Amino acid sequence: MVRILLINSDKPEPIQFFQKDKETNDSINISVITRSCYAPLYSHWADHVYIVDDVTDLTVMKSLMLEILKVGPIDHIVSTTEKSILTGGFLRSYFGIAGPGFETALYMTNKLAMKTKLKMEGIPVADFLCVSQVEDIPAAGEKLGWPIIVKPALGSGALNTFIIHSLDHYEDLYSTSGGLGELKKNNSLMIAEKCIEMEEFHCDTLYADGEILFVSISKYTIQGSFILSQNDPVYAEILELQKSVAQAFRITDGPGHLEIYRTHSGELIVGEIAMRIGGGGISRMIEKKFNISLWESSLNISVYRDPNLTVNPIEGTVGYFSLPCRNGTIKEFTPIEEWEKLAGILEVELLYQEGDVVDLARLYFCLENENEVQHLLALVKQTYYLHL
Amino acid sequence: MVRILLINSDKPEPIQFFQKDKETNDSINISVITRSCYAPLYSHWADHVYIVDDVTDLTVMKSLMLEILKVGPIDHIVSTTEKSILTGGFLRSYFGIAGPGFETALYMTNKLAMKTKLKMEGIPVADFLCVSQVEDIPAAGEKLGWPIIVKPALGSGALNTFIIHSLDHYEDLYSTSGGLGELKKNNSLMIAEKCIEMEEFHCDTLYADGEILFVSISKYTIQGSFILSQNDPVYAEILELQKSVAQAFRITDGPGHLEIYRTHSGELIVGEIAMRIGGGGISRMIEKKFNISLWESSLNISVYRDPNLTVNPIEGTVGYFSLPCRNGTIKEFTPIEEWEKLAGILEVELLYQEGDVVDLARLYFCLENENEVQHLLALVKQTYYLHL
Repeated sequence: MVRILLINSDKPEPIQFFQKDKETNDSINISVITRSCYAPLYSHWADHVYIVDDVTDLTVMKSLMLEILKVGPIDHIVSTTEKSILTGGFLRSYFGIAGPGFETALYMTNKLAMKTKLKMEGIPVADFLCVSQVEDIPAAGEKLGWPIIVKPALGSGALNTFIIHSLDHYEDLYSTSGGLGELKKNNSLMIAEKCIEMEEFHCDTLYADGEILFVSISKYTIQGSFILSQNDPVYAEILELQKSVAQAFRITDGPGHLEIYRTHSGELIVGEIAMRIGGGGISRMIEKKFNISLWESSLNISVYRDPNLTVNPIEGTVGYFSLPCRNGTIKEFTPIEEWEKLAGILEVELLYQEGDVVDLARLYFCLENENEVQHLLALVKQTYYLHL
Repeated sequence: MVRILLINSDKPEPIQFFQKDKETNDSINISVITRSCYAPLYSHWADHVYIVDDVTDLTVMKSLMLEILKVGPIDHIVSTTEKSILTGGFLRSYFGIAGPGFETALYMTNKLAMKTKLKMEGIPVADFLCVSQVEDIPAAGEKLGWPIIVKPALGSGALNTFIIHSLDHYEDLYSTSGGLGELKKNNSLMIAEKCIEMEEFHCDTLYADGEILFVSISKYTIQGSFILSQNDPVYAEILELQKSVAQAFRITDGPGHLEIYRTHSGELIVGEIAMRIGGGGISRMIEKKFNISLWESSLNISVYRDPNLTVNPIEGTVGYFSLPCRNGTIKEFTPIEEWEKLAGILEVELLYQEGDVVDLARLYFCLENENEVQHLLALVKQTYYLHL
């Protein structure tokens, strides 16, 4: 019997994969670790469902894992959420299960451990400070200069990232409730650096047995990005940087998302890496360009199966644009017909409909050259509107 | 300001080291994590003493470490106890502190992860089963043959180690109270192996920057050990086995204690390894033979100082014997003079005297050959007696 431990939230992709897998294979046993609000998503098909409110708590996870092992051993641990990456790596190493280990997972979660390893190896990285207190921000803000970026060392700073321009900006974020979000609680590690933004790139990879099965290098542009060519001058430089990070972090199997920055000097520094599949349109941008399924392939790797990576690339420069979505009662936005009129657009993906209480949509395109992209951005930027 | 986090119990060596270091250096800041019963050992000289009930609990240690960092950053973490090895490695990796990492420390604590890593590399290891329940013992006991050894996978399982000869031996350990120790709770991962009487050796090493500064290979036997010669036939293979284990576990800095078993076939298999200095007489046995201090040197390594381990070897085969100690009212034992009469003996170290409420003593010798040892061993049992 193949016992698989799945640590997922509400992401439908791994749910559909293992649900369809159980239907076609009697040997498949699915154990699920998820939140209480996600339990009905697994209750009717999964063999075992364990409810956990906080997956980050390694102590509770170890205790739970022991109880799970009593039912039977685990052959594979599948971590499809960001909060489960470090936990997944911890469980694999501690209980002798094949897959990405703790330290490898630690480098793709803890920015402090990530930046520390890269600086020791020779991989160029932006400076940083360890921040244990919001009261240490003025001290940190003066050491490298204002303004600053303050974000949690673990995970990504979704609603926990703040830009502080001055001391009196901080002291009023300190005074307002809650101007510093959950950071004021001082229960989590933080990292801080001066807001340095230039040209940004991102490299999305798929590893197996230490080798790259697939790699796509794109460039960020309302936001968006577009996939670069292998013949692009910067492609070779980013790819070798990907090689360096992979060797340093000992990457062997799984997905990867590495963000690269280019200084005005032209130096390439490493921003952040993750064991995730590219968020938003990135996953779907790749699927249109190469006609391969990142989810289907990576999940096959996670359970030690042969991934069906048959790369059939379409010609031209493929990318996507995302449209911001403000909270409230959606009254009217740009019609689908108005987008599809624009030449080069492949698909328009709405996330909301007319008359909803709340990206709003994603525009996937296919152009022949990169010059058009900055032109297309202007037209999209032009005809987009959201009234609520 | 050199901030050092010391995680120690009641071992006097690191206490004496950092207490004298603080007296001769005011820049030295000592933070201590220990149990409440060990607090007076640090309260009068250490800068900060933090009381902790369970050092193994990684979640509460992470939370505590954050509070410690608020006082100030940490330059070095010194873990001198067995329960602190994995915790220390976790804290170093998670908080970007130089020293032995999580996985490295995990391989010298978790026998399951140890045995798994060694098997993947090709390094010979005795067979084993994962035991999640004491009720799973009869299944494991029938699978490998009786008798078997059951001990916790984490730590060294002091007084949580049991020899089980039959199924009904298990059922009487199960029915009695205390007979199966703390294992009956089924709250910790356990390991199982056939109890096979074999020759065992132990290799004590000291690492720095991935290189061996010192290495000593000895042989186990009333207990004892004696240091082997570099020209000993088995010395080169055990040393080469040490290289393999170190490479697999990526050992860079700190002490090491590797136990090796030799089968009737003459095969050398890896028993156990630990990030520790050899227990009992081992440290002083080496100290008499090589005139080097494992404690003084390793502690210097832990705080990134140069140890000048200048080996001045005395001639002859040096070793020690330890004498068992029964609980009760000690009335009379073998006098020191009777020991000192025996030619070849270097020092007699008693731990108890006549009229105490409770190893009993350690006899360090210096002989020319291994044959002498078994002559001396015969002599010790002969002239040994303990009445209470």
